[PDB]
Amino acid sequence: ASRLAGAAADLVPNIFGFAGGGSRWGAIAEATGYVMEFSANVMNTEADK
Amino acid sequence: ASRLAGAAADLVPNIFGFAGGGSRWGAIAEATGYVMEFSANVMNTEADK
Amino acid sequence: IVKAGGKEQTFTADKDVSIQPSPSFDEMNYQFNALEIDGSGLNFINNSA
Amino acid sequence: YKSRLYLLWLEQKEITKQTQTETDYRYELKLAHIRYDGTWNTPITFDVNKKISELKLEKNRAPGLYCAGYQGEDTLLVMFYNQQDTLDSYKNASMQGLYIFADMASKDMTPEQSNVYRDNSYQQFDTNNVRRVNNRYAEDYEIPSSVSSRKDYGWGDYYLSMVYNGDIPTINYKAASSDLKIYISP
Amino acid sequence: WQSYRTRLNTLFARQLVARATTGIDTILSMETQNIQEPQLGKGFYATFV
Amino acid sequence: FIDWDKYNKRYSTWAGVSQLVYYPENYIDPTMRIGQTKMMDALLQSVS
Amino acid sequence: QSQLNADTVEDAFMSYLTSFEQVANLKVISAYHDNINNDQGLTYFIGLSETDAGEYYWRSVDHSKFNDGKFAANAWSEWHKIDCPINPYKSTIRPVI
Amino acid sequence: DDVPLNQDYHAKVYMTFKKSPSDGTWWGPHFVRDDKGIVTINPKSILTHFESVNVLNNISSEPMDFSGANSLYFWELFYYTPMLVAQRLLHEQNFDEANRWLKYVWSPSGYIVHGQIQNYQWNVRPLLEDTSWNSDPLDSVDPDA
Repeated sequence: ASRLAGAAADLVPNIFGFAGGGSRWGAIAEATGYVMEFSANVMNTEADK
Repeated sequence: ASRLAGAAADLVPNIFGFAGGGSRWGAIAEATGYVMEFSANVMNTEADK
Repeated sequence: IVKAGGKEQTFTADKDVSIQPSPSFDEMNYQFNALEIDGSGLNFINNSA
Repeated sequence: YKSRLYLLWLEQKEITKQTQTETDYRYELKLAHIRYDGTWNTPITFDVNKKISELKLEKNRAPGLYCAGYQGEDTLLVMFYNQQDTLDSYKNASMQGLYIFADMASKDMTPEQSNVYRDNSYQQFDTNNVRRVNNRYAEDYEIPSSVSSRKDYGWGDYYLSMVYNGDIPTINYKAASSDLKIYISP
Repeated sequence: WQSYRTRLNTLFARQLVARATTGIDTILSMETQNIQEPQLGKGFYATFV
Repeated sequence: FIDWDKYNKRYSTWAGVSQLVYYPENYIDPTMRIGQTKMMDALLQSVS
Repeated sequence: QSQLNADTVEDAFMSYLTSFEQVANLKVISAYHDNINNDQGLTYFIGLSETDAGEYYWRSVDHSKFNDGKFAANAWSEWHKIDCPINPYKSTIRPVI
Repeated sequence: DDVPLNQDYHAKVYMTFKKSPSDGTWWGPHFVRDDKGIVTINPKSILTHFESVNVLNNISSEPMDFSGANSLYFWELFYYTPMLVAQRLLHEQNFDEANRWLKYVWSPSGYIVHGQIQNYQWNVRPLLEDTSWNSDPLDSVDPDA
């Protein structure tokens, strides 16, 4: 829930004025990549239990 | 598949207007570096199994 | 023998082959011509014949 | 497409044009498929910005997206349209379409080709308040181009000979009104 | 190579997808091993007895 | 004879599948099920 | 592992068949022949996977293993992976020795 | 070729042996392709060294090559994968499934595909036809090569 909230917040552009844009386009693929790397640590923690 | 999708999305420039550009040039080398660090955890997980 | 719905249609190799192959025990390839099948009268059960 | 679940989705990208600055939008068509282990491949980007700009759309209206498989010719039929009120308005509406082949290579649809795929699939388009589901495309029939696998065989008398490893490498058809003809070359 | 044509890729995995919807009994049959590949450019097949 | 090598060659396997129509509750496992969701797999691991 | 039922060997086969698909669907981009003449030496190819921000492979064919109108299957090596941040422009990429 | 070198014939195949070791004039199949399609044989051909030379006109595809470029991956899919898993299941005393994977290479009781017994006992067709895919087996001490 924190990776999906940080991904959609970074898809909004943050630079305004005479030069617009600034949003990170690979934000959803960064977020889903961090969850699947963290779920590998969860399944190792559940296996150690 | 999420590192290669996040790398190519960040090679597209995100800042438009009177000052263009904004793409992260080391995006593919960041993505392949994250997969080889994660595959070292996979081979340790397969060895613990 | 082509049984397409209503009536059986029989096509023999004396009239429907351009080149008869050489006699052999191993292989005899009888390539016919473009044969005429009357598709009118197919029994379409569940929209398929 | 070829018995594998794909996904197509249209993304916009908010760019900044100049004259002072204004906000323009750039459209891309993405495409991903499922693998054998249940995982999904990376999305493949197709530039469809000229196709969306050719459609005289409104301000905040997403265009209609037709997508259907077609077993003959092995193409993925992707067409864009301006979304209308009634279903009868698509008998003359201009389509902006493209092909997608098996190796993710794209070819644009000629406007004489887009009218052929429109006239047999306009009853599956979306209207403004009715959201429909696309079927697999076909023009009046669905007959294979070749049959090379048998259904049944049998041995000769006294088990000496055999009729075996035949095929029908060419199957053609053309049909008038209520008259089907099949051309096999077995 | 000056007179010969040597295949580099394969289109086996393109037509393996229809053989893989049923299961491994359909993947590891002989009808999958009879999946054909297109010819190399302009030419023809000739049978020499 | 399609099912010969599995459930018809031996007697102990023939009485396994043929009783499964009449009394399947002798073979129902509350923890394992053919076709269970991934949530039921995550639930069993939380109480394992 | 030890506990190896019918469900495990089918999930491992489909994970095998996934990686089999990536190698069978490679697109040969360019090549280089490591001799003056085409009759002798050995030619090195380069491939392209069907992923976006794709990955490049390479292999070899030996022209000294060409016999009677056909390469022997010993001429071909396997596709070897290149772990390198490569992003060429319109398939402008060349191997060289 | 896209443009042939000769109009009277576009390809010349011929056969050499001990008594006839070299090429002769019009001593072979001479194939001519029109601008439409079908390849025919030029009737000035002399087919003495052959029995019959047929032209497969509507066959535009060949089956998969178990001795070609992607041969190593083809043998690993259909032979080395069912033999690795069934060996591994045999070591684990899982017998009813180890029989299922040995019968993806060889079933001595035959194969039944849609209610009918088949013409083969070897499920791997480059074992059905003995296709050699290594002609240098004595370079190194390798029991597989």
